[PDB]
Amino acid sequence: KVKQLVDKVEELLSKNYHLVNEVARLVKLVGER
Amino acid sequence: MKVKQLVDKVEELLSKNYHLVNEVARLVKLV
Amino acid sequence: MKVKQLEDVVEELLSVNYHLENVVARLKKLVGER
Amino acid sequence: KVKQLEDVVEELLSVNYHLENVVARLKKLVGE
Ligand SMILES: [Mg+2]
Repeated sequence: KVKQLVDKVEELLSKNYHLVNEVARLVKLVGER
Repeated sequence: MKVKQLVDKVEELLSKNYHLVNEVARLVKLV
Repeated sequence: MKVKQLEDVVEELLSVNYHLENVVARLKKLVGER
Repeated sequence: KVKQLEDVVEELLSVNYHLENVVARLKKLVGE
Protein backbone atom coordinates (compact mmCIF):
# COMPACT_ATOMS: atom_id res chain seq x y z
CA LYS A 1 0.00 0.00 0.00
CA VAL A 2 3.01 2.28 0.36
CA LYS A 3 3.57 1.82 -3.41
CA GLN A 4 -0.12 2.55 -4.00
CA LEU A 5 0.16 5.77 -1.99
CA VAL A 6 3.40 6.82 -3.74
CA ASP A 7 1.55 6.37 -7.07
CA LYS A 8 -1.35 8.46 -5.78
CA VAL A 9 1.11 11.19 -4.65
CA GLU A 10 2.66 11.19 -8.14
CA GLU A 11 -0.71 11.40 -9.90
CA LEU A 12 -1.80 14.29 -7.65
CA LEU A 13 1.49 16.08 -8.21
CA SER A 14 1.07 15.77 -11.98
CA LYS A 15 -2.47 17.15 -11.71
CA ASN A 16 -1.23 20.04 -9.57
CA TYR A 17 1.70 20.78 -11.88
CA HIS A 18 -0.72 21.07 -14.81
CA LEU A 19 -2.87 23.50 -12.79
CA VAL A 20 0.19 25.63 -11.96
CA ASN A 21 0.98 25.71 -15.70
CA GLU A 22 -2.69 26.84 -16.24
CA VAL A 23 -2.28 29.66 -13.68
CA ALA A 24 0.86 30.74 -15.49
CA ARG A 25 -0.86 30.66 -18.89
CA LEU A 26 -3.99 32.51 -17.72
CA VAL A 27 -2.31 35.18 -15.60
CA LYS A 28 -0.26 36.25 -18.61
CA LEU A 29 -3.53 36.98 -20.46
CA VAL A 30 -4.92 39.21 -17.74
CA GLY A 31 -1.53 40.95 -17.70
CA GLU A 32 -1.74 41.19 -21.51
CA ARG A 33 -5.03 43.13 -21.82
CA MET B 1 0.27 49.95 -12.02
CA LYS B 2 -1.68 47.60 -9.78
CA VAL B 3 -2.52 44.82 -12.29
CA LYS B 4 1.13 44.57 -13.37
CA GLN B 5 2.22 44.41 -9.71
CA LEU B 6 -0.28 41.69 -8.95
CA VAL B 7 0.73 39.67 -12.03
CA ASP B 8 4.35 39.91 -10.87
CA LYS B 9 3.31 38.67 -7.41
CA VAL B 10 1.42 35.74 -8.97
CA GLU B 11 4.47 34.85 -11.03
CA GLU B 12 6.79 34.97 -8.00
CA LEU B 13 4.48 32.67 -6.06
CA LEU B 14 4.30 30.27 -8.99
CA SER B 15 8.10 30.21 -9.12
CA LYS B 16 8.10 29.10 -5.48
CA ASN B 17 5.41 26.51 -6.25
CA TYR B 18 7.41 24.94 -9.10
CA HIS B 19 10.40 24.48 -6.81
CA LEU B 20 8.19 22.89 -4.13
CA VAL B 21 6.57 20.54 -6.71
CA ASN B 22 10.10 19.50 -7.69
CA GLU B 23 10.97 18.80 -4.06
CA VAL B 24 7.89 16.71 -3.42
CA ALA B 25 8.79 14.74 -6.61
CA ARG B 26 12.36 14.14 -5.41
CA LEU B 27 11.35 13.23 -1.84
CA VAL B 28 8.49 10.81 -2.62
CA LYS B 29 10.80 8.70 -4.83
CA LEU B 30 13.09 8.21 -1.80
CA VAL B 31 10.26 6.73 0.30
CA MET C 1 4.13 4.67 9.86
CA LYS C 2 5.04 5.34 6.22
CA VAL C 3 1.39 4.65 5.45
CA LYS C 4 -0.03 7.28 7.88
CA GLN C 5 2.52 9.89 6.74
CA LEU C 6 1.81 9.27 3.04
CA GLU C 7 -1.94 9.43 3.68
CA ASP C 8 -1.38 12.87 5.21
CA VAL C 9 0.67 13.88 2.17
CA VAL C 10 -2.18 12.80 -0.15
CA GLU C 11 -4.74 14.80 1.89
CA GLU C 12 -2.59 17.92 1.74
CA LEU C 13 -1.98 17.56 -2.01
CA LEU C 14 -5.78 17.28 -2.34
CA SER C 15 -6.11 20.67 -0.56
CA VAL C 16 -3.51 22.01 -2.95
CA ASN C 17 -5.56 20.69 -5.87
CA TYR C 18 -8.81 22.28 -4.50
CA HIS C 19 -7.14 25.67 -4.16
CA LEU C 20 -5.54 25.58 -7.60
CA GLU C 21 -8.86 24.59 -9.19
CA ASN C 22 -10.42 27.70 -7.57
CA VAL C 23 -7.59 29.95 -8.87
CA VAL C 24 -7.74 28.54 -12.41
CA ALA C 25 -11.53 29.01 -12.57
CA ARG C 26 -11.22 32.59 -11.29
CA LEU C 27 -8.59 33.49 -13.92
CA LYS C 28 -10.59 31.82 -16.76
CA LYS C 29 -13.56 33.98 -15.76
CA LEU C 30 -11.29 37.09 -15.80
CA VAL C 31 -10.04 36.39 -19.34
CA GLY C 32 -13.45 35.19 -20.58
CA GLU C 33 -12.33 31.63 -21.21
CA ARG C 34 -15.01 28.92 -20.96
CA LYS D 1 -9.83 42.77 -12.15
CA VAL D 2 -7.63 44.08 -9.31
CA LYS D 3 -9.92 42.58 -6.70
CA GLN D 4 -9.99 39.19 -8.40
CA LEU D 5 -6.18 39.19 -8.79
CA GLU D 6 -5.83 40.01 -5.11
CA ASP D 7 -7.86 36.89 -4.27
CA VAL D 8 -5.73 34.82 -6.66
CA VAL D 9 -2.63 36.00 -4.79
CA GLU D 10 -4.16 35.21 -1.41
CA GLU D 11 -5.29 31.69 -2.44
CA LEU D 12 -1.82 30.96 -3.88
CA LEU D 13 -0.43 31.73 -0.36
CA SER D 14 -2.45 28.71 0.81
CA VAL D 15 -1.22 26.53 -2.08
CA ASN D 16 2.39 27.25 -1.16
CA TYR D 17 1.78 26.83 2.58
CA HIS D 18 0.24 23.39 1.97
CA LEU D 19 3.12 22.40 -0.33
CA GLU D 20 5.71 23.53 2.23
CA ASN D 21 3.95 21.28 4.77
CA VAL D 22 4.12 18.34 2.34
CA VAL D 23 7.81 18.83 1.67
CA ALA D 24 8.50 19.08 5.40
CA ARG D 25 6.55 15.87 6.09
CA LEU D 26 8.38 13.92 3.39
CA LYS D 27 11.74 15.20 4.67
CA LYS D 28 11.03 13.80 8.14
CA LEU D 29 9.77 10.51 6.65
CA VAL D 30 12.91 9.96 4.50
CA GLY D 31 15.19 11.29 7.29
CA GLU D 32 16.41 14.47 5.62
MG1 LIG E 1 -6.48 25.21 2.55
